[PDB]
This record gives sequence, C-alpha cells and structure tokens, in this order.
Amino acid sequence: DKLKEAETRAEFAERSVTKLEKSIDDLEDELYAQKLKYKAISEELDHALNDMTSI
Amino acid sequence: MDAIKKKMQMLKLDKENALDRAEQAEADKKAAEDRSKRLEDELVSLQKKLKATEDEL
Repeated sequence: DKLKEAETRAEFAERSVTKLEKSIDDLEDELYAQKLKYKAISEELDHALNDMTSI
Repeated sequence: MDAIKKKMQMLKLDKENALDRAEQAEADKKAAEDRSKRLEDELVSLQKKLKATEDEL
C-alpha cells in the first residue's frame, strides 16, 4: 500500500534530477561561450583606444 | 564605446576651428592683395600724370 506509494515516489524522483543535469551543463556551456564572445569583443576596441589614448 | 565617441567629437571640433581660421585668412589675404594691386595702378597713374605735367612744363 504505502509501500507502493514509496516506490512510485522514489522512482519518479530520480526522473527530475537527471534530465535537469544536462540542461544545467548546456546552460553553463552556452553562458561561457557567450562570455568568451564578449571578452573577445571587449579587448579589441579597448586596445584600439589604448592606441588612440591621446592619439 | 563612449570615450571613443568623445575623441571623435574633439578631433572634428579642432578641424572646424582650423577651417574657420583658414577661411578668415584667405579673405583677408585676398582683400589685402586687391588693395595692393589697386595701389599699384594708382602709382602707375600718378607716374603718367607726372609725365604729362612734365610735358606741359
């Protein structure tokens, strides 16, 4: 009875964590790719102004 | 960015100043040279009138 409830609850519990794990790692990778994009865009005109610093 | 835009504005403001000064100097130079050539013509006319007066003398 309640045993069956426990089995069902535990079995469904494992479902949510594992599926979310892949999404979490994909989010991390996409975040890092975008941050690298911005950093690459950041330093270029930064150095351009460094050259343009007082001409 | 932002400061680059400020540098761009400044590098054109002095350009405008230089262009304005150049226009003023060009106008002044042209006026002075025109006055000088008019005075040259005046001197030539005065020489001619001196010659004519010397002829009458």
